[PDB]
Amino acid sequence: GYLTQEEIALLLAALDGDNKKIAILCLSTGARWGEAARLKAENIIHNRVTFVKTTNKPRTVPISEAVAKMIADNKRGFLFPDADYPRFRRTMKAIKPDLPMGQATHALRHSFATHFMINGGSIITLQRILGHTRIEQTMVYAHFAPEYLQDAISLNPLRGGTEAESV
Amino acid sequence: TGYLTQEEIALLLAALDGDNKKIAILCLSTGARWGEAARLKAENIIHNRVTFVKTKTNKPRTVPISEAVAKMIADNKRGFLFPDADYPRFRRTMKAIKPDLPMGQATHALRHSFATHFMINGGSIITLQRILGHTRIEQTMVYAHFAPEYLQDAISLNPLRGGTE
Repeated sequence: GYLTQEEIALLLAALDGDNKKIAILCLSTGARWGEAARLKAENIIHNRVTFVKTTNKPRTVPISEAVAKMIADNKRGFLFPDADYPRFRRTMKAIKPDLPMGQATHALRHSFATHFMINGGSIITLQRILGHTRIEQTMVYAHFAPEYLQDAISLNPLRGGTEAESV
Repeated sequence: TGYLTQEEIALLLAALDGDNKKIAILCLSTGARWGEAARLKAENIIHNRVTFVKTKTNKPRTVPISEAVAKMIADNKRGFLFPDADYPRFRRTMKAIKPDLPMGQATHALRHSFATHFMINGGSIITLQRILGHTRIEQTMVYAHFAPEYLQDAISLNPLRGGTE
């Protein structure tokens, strides 16, 4: 379950305030709703978001200057004091009627991860980004990665030929 | 895991000859283990695609090869592709070239080489798993640390493409 590009457009158009800012951050980083919602300005360092320890290990995810500007400038302490999750959830559910109960906190994370793989991302990198302790956790997104078996030709150490010359 | 560098591959192919050299090229092209490459028959090579059948611990899979590789290995239109393979000589030659090769691993050194260079060259570890016939990605992850490091992929590849849309 994830939001298509069309659904993302509809969602960001129907959200407002800190809710829309949190959505943008989750779609940009794979954050769960909760860890996005409790972000503080001191957790943004040189356009890199730290999700501090909870129960999860700390991890860091880069964001663009544009996103950092939107969510953090001229703000101190908690970035999103006017977060409104039930309102977010109702809007989400209007956009995605087949969303299972309670998964509104993770849909945007699933959207991040799914599009990351569709777009050509590495499952290894996604694991680190999501904070998964095991690759098996991340493999739920693996079927979204295109498999081009002719990579065996172009990427092999002979570049698809029969010859290798020395220095 | 011990793999051959590009230089070592060049030394190896120059030192090998005949069917051994052909098998080495095929392993370097497909990730094949020595054994499954050496027992290939004409029927396993159809229109530039090599089929490696199911074994005790690896999946069946079909791996594409270039016309040039196909032309090199498809002389025999019937029976074994490489009837004059000589694993002991191949193994000796490999060990002289790569003296720190762990015992027993001459059968897999070219597979490790394929896989390692595949990842260095930007290959998807998920496609590699399929090519090698690994049942679990955990087996393929031994090559993961060779993947190129892109510290900003979360920006470039998220559905907003780094924007606020």
